[PDB]
Amino acid sequence: SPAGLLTTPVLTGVGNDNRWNGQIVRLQPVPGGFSTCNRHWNLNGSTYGWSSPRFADIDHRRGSASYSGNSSTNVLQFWYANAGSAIDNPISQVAPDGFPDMSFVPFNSPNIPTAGWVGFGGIWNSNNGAPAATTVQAYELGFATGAPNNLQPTTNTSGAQTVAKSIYAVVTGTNQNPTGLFVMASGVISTPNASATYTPQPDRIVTTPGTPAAAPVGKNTPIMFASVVRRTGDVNAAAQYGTGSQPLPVTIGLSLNNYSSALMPGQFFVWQLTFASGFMEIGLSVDGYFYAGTEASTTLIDLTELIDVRPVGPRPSKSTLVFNLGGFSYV
Amino acid sequence: SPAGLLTTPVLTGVGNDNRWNGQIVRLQPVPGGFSTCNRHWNLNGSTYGWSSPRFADIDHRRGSASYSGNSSTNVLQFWYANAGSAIDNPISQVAPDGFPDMSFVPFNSPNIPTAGWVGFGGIWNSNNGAPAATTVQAYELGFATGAPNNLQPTTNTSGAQTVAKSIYAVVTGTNQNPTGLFVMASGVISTPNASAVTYTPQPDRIVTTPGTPAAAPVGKNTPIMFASVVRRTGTQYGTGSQPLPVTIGLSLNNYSSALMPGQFFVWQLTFASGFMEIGLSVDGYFYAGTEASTTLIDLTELIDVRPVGPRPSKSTLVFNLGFSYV
Repeated sequence: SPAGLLTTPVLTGVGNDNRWNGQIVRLQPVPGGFSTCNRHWNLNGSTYGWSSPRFADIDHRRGSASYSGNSSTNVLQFWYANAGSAIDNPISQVAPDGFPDMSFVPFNSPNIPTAGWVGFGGIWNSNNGAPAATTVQAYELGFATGAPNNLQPTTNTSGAQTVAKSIYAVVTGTNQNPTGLFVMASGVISTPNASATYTPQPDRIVTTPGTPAAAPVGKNTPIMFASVVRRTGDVNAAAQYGTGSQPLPVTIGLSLNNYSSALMPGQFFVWQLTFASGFMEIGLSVDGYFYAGTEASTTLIDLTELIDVRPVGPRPSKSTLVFNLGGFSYV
Repeated sequence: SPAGLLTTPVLTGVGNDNRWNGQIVRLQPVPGGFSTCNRHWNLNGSTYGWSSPRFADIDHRRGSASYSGNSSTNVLQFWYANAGSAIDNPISQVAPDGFPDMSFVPFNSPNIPTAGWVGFGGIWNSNNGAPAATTVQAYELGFATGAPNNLQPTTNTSGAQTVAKSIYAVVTGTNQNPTGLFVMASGVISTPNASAVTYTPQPDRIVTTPGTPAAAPVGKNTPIMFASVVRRTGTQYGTGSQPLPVTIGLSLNNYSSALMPGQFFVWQLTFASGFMEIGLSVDGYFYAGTEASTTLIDLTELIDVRPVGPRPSKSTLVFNLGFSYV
């Protein structure tokens, strides 16, 4: 049984989302529907993605480094490799383990990309003991086509390129080819302007061709888990949610065991979330997507008042998940 | 039952160690014994540590940054805070969530510290929408005393300082107080030419609170660490007290009823050739019946894990083990 997968701590600070590695604080309904495969597991113990269920490092040993500058000094470093070139990755060759499943957002100095996934790391050659010191910086990472000359964002893995561009200047850029990329897997959100939205929007998510999509069933609507993720802006400048398909502990549990016997298609495994006032049910589909009986609502659900989580059991997907939330109570 | 906590995938691919977030490939016995509290959970659903059961970004906003040297550029950036100053951390104020439980290894440019814990990040001022860009670099993070003038390693939290120093030069150093440290939780091992450390951290390098329970031999049973392959800068192994999935499971539920002190929950690990028993204490430490042997057990040929149930800690855990395709 998958009942163990979700317990109160998972939604009360133990749990981090599977995309940004930020602490989960809210549930975000997605009536429009969405698709996710990276670091996302199904009840069949499988992923259509390219990443293990952890946030370690993103490494690719065979990429091409370039920069566009009149001068070598103070340029934005660029690196890219073709999707499907990550031969060192056991899970999939589409991209290096932990590479973010978001479409690349193109930008030029002195601007920073809106709603970009950003990580810390740099250019590292396989033959070298250390990364090129001059290149270590915050980098936006994304999927794109047309690198390096005509970058375009893409949400389809096939024919894509895995690209990285520093959002802040590196003291000296490099043109080395081939050369490696090393970036930490836990990301921050780059925004020039204070937005309030959530990232990524469904249109930004990159998936493989076979990836199953999440769509509303009756009054039940797919949800993403909203996390607190640090935001990075204009340098030298005085100073919101990140969303993931699954809580990481759930993702890890699904990876560990095959749950085919427990659930059948047309069924959701259900848990009840109890708040100081009221309660709601959320359901997990066979494809690993979570649902709430929120219908058309896009309002974020605050987890601050969450008191308890307990299993309900397998239930028909067609049956409306309970949504009975009444402010704030000390109870 | 805690039987569910350990399954074959945890030790054969999926499992990542709780210290480095590397992929677990082996079991390393520690005859001398050791202690660990950070990102370590017991069967009472508790930690003596300062970290959540995940690799949370290391964020401390009230630290002091400075650098030492001839000029403001190509200098090693330094940041420090007193242990017990992590007020924003709900778990403990000892250190920021995800700060490594390793004693700081002092070093001078152009050298990289031997067996240092290294993470990527930079100085970030709270009033600023971005980090000080000149400072993003790889940093050694550790517990020390004497900051910033006379750094010395320490394995005790009391009177300690949580410290960071870049192992490679920063474009331009910064002097600010207070200012934040922002470093990713997953770490890389710093290895200098020569030195040749077999695995890190060694027991004498681990930082713990005064209240942390020690892991010591019980009969022929010896406490073990989980060995993982960790990216290195400068075959070297990174070790953690627990597989993270186990740490997460322990955090999720209270297993106090399940086991009694002086008892181990036991599983049998079946290998292509031979088998062995592994036990988990109430303190959350893992044991093998290796006695004084220090052989790295290769989990590559592990084929199955099955629960045995509670057994007295004193009773010997069975140990019955070239290269085989099979």
